[PDB]
Amino acid sequence: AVLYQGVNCTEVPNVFQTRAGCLIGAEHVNNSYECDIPIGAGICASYQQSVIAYTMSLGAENSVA
Amino acid sequence: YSNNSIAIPTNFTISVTTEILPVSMTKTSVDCTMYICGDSTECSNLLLQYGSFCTQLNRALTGIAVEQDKNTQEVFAQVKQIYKTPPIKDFGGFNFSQILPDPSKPSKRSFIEDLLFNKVTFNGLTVLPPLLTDEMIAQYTSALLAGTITSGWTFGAGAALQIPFAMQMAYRFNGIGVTQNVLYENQKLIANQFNSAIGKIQDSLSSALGKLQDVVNQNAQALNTLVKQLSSNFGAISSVLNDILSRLDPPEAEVQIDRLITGRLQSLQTYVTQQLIRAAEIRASANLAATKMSECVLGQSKRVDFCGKGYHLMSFPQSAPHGVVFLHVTYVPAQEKNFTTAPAICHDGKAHFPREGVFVSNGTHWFVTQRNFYEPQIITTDNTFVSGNCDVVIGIVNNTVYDPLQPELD
Amino acid sequence: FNGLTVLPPLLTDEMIAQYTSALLAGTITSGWTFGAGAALQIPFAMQMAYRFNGIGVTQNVLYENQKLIANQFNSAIGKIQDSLSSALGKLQDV
Amino acid sequence: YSNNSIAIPTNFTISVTTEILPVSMTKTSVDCTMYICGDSTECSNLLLQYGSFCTQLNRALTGIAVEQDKNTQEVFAQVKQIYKTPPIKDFGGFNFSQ
Amino acid sequence: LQSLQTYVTQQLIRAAEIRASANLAATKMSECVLGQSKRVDFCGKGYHL
Ligand SMILES: *[C@@H]1O[C@H](CO[C@@H]2O[C@@H](C)[C@@H](O)[C@@H](O)[C@@H]2O)[C@@H](O[C@@H]2O[C@H](CO)[C@@H](O)[C@H](O)[C@H]2NC(C)=O)[C@H](O)[C@H]1NC(C)=O
Ligand SMILES: *[C@@H]1O[C@H](CO)[C@@H](O[C@@H]2O[C@H](CO)[C@@H](O)[C@H](O)[C@H]2NC(C)=O)[C@H](O)[C@H]1NC(C)=O
Ligand SMILES: *[C@@H]1O[C@H](CO)[C@@H](O[C@@H]2O[C@H](CO)[C@@H](O)[C@H](O)[C@H]2NC(C)=O)[C@H](O)[C@H]1NC(C)=O
Ligand SMILES: *[C@@H]1O[C@H](CO)[C@@H](O[C@@H]2O[C@H](CO)[C@@H](O)[C@H](O)[C@H]2NC(C)=O)[C@H](O)[C@H]1NC(C)=O
Ligand SMILES: *[C@@H]1O[C@H](CO)[C@@H](O)[C@H](O)[C@H]1NC(C)=O
Ligand SMILES: *[C@@H]1O[C@H](CO)[C@@H](O)[C@H](O)[C@H]1NC(C)=O
Ligand SMILES: *[C@@H]1O[C@H](CO)[C@@H](O)[C@H](O)[C@H]1NC(C)=O
Ligand SMILES: *[C@@H]1O[C@H](CO)[C@@H](O)[C@H](O)[C@H]1NC(C)=O
Ligand SMILES: *[C@@H]1O[C@H](CO)[C@@H](O)[C@H](O)[C@H]1NC(C)=O
Ligand SMILES: *[C@@H]1O[C@H](CO)[C@@H](O)[C@H](O)[C@H]1NC(C)=O
Repeated sequence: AVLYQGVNCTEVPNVFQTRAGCLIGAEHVNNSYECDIPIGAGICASYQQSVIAYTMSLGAENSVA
Repeated sequence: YSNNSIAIPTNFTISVTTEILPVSMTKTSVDCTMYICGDSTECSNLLLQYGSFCTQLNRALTGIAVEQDKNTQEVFAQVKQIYKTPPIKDFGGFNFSQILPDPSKPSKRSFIEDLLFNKVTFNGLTVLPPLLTDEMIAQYTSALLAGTITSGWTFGAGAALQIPFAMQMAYRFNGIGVTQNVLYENQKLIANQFNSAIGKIQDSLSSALGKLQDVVNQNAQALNTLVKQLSSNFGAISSVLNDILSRLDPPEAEVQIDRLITGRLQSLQTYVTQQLIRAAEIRASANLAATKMSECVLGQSKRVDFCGKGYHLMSFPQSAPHGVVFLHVTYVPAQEKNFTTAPAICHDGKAHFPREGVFVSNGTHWFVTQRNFYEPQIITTDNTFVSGNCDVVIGIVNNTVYDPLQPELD
Repeated sequence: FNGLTVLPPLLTDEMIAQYTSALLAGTITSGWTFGAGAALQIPFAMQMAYRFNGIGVTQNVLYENQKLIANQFNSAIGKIQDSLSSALGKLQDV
Repeated sequence: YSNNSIAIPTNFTISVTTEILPVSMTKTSVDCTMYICGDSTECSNLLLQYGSFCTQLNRALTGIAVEQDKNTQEVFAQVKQIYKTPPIKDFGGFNFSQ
Repeated sequence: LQSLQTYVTQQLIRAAEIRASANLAATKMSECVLGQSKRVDFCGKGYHL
């Protein structure tokens, strides 16, 4: 996947816009996992087939009784 | 000072203190060819002859940039799970509403976090965004604080185990050397003192964050010097490449382009070196912050003045722009009194020494008390142990020791 | 004479000596209570017995052997004084 | 080592040890124009074209100089008040005169 | 000018080293002098008094 850092996706020669920049070649998914490959602003990337992009999850959620 | 005089405190005070610690700095990158040359191809060809100077600069800046993210992750990411506080809030009389999150505020930050955030305010230079957004750091902080107030220190060692708040505070008083009944008998007084201390902290902030501001000022000043350095001639006819490229043929232009290249390259090297040194300093500060998070927040510390002045009880973390704030609760003795004291007591040709206590006299009677609080009690064989005879000890005194069994037999 | 100047430090040596004497007098008269709050007096032998409790030995062990411990401490201080006047390389290197 | 054998000490020794720690260094400042040029005005005019090189050097040296004072204050200034020892010195048999 | 830059850089590095040593000294003052330390070999060999 290719990340153009800081440029709007309009100003370029599976196009997903992040606060880091324009990411081309990766598919956005609603699910969240651990990071693996890090991109800025809470977006990570991983391989599982095509490369995907998601928001990282801090951890499991439980309530103490 | 006297050889038979002691001073024992008869009351206490709960004090809350704040500590500020920088954790990370801004992440910047610089493109050598754009800064030194711009869009000139002649300048680029002349630059190629100083081979491998820019790759090292880019490697240095990238290393600093990744180190910043490692710093932040080391400090805040110390919880396995995201614990939550129960909807019903009965923690004795203690009121944690100020430090707890509230949904109305932006990013679901606490009141004090919002007060903290307001206080701190084209040549190839780029600024990269950090990996963890502010909302994620706030979620980490809330998980740590909720785990603390609901389970105590057990969530650091393993799975979280619930315990009522007053019982946990009694455990901590045992930790500093005072008994549990001292807490249970004075619970409302302690709760009121803690609430007033939190109120004073909130008022004090909204009226202290110089350590965090200095980092921002230094970074901005370094960038401003770097950009301003482009205006210098360094000995050439002018500081603009587009003017030198015109008005001159290549053989005459190459020497002045060389002078400009040398000056700008030296400026870049100076900038990168000072950035490396500043990054090392910030790394040391971040390591200190991570150690404080482990030892003051997840546990109770016996180290002197590490967490704060007095006797440490517990700590609460908060997040601030590029840094962390620690609220330390401590126990301070007050209202002391004078007594006379003795090492041992000679009764029936024996020497009696205290078990975890000190002998005191109000001028007529002898009692045994705990060291950090005045709770006098009668001297019996349950309070004391026997060792030898009265000859050896210097300062032994004569008294009587009540034997509880004898009245029962009679 | 080429623009090189040496600036004097803010705290003179007498002020540092006063700080050190205050720390040491507070230690020998109040123990560890002056760090936590107001200083509280306690006889020296009783404080040393508290410290033996701190390392895991009982109090009667101190009270029964007080003169021996005092003599050992005095001899150790004497040996330190003799050793110095005969070690400060870390300060000299700077 | 054996599976039912132990060794218990029957006496003790009081030992005093010394530790040395550096705290601060000397504070120096350098004037660029005097060092590089002296009293030459031609040298000064030629130096102006390498703009802003000396201000950074002076800032660096000043920062080091103030950091030294912060070091000393952090180490020694840890007492609220200046306590004094009583004229009568009865500390058991311990002798702190040295 | 090159000589001056070299001098200033080495001074910055030495100052960082001295700062680390001063922080160690301040921690020792707090934990060994104002208190009694249970950390092994921090204050000295043996059991600290
Ligand atoms: C010294 O204390 C004794 C004992 O008083 C007890 O301990 C005190 C610390 C405090 O907790 C008191 O409330 C306790 O009762 C005093 O002796 C008592 O004095 C009162 C008043 O005259 C009398 O009613 C009691 O019967 C006395 N108790 C006994 C066992 O005789 C004594 O007066 C105190 N001395 C001084 C100088 O204040
Ligand atoms: C210990 O200190 C507390 C704090 O000052 C005392 O509680 C105060 O008592 C006075 C007089 O009764 C009241 O006017 C204050 O409102 C109390 N403050 C709080 C926070 O409750 C307490 O009386 C002291 N203990 C003793 C034995 O004197
Ligand atoms: C504590 O009690 C013992 C025994 O009751 C006292 O020891 C006596 O001291 C007197 C003082 O001259 C001697 O004449 C006696 O021979 C000692 N023994 C006995 C059995 O009386 C001791 O003095 C008392 N301590 C204080 C401080 O009065
Ligand atoms: C424990 O060690 C001390 C120190 O050596 C012993 O005290 C010495 O005893 C000898 C013989 O009585 C004397 O000659 C020395 O002058 C003593 N030194 C001091 C400093 O007092 C002590 O005897 C030892 N304890 C036992 C039970 O043997
Ligand atoms: C990109 O441009 C579009 C319109 O051309 C604008 O709506 C959008 O906000 C821009 N994105 C960024 C990140 O500036
Ligand atoms: C992901 O969420 C968006 C926003 O609600 C929704 O439109 C989309 O259908 C979702 N996709 C999947 C695969 O659930
Ligand atoms: C806690 O403090 C807040 C803010 O001062 C106050 O409004 C509230 O009544 C207090 N008590 C509880 C139980 O929230
Ligand atoms: C104890 O008595 C002495 C007598 O001079 C006095 O100075 C001191 O203040 C008293 N201590 C307290 C805690 O009141
Ligand atoms: C305390 O000192 C006095 C002299 O001022 C002396 O008479 C007394 O015996 C001493 N007490 C002890 C326990 O050493
Ligand atoms: C303490 O040591 C000094 C120096 O060795 C000595 O002169 C003095 O007699 C000793 N005793 C006292 C009580 O000062």
